[PDB]
Amino acid sequence: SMSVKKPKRDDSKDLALCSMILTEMETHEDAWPFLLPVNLKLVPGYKKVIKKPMDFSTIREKLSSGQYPNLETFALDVRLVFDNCETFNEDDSDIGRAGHNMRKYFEKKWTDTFK
Repeated sequence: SMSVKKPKRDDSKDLALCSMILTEMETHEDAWPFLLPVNLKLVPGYKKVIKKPMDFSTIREKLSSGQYPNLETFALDVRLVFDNCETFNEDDSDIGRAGHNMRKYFEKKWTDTFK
């Protein structure tokens, strides 16, 4: 509350560390469904169904330009990429399985880097 604060967690390295995690997600062999925005002209249904599209290149541009106020807003966009994938793709599909694999990969890196 006013003039009453928990001890200051060092967040000075968060930008660099999120960039590194994102690099590792970008270079994973199963990243290919997630590297670029889904083409809304060529994928029937996507625009109407997926209210907030998100992809690794869009996260990279937001990160690089100071559009994430903190490390949690960054994690919410990464998780959005996978929630969107689950919304549109059957579990038993190459893209469906890619999504599950990448979310697992992300969550471990996230825990190991920050928890």
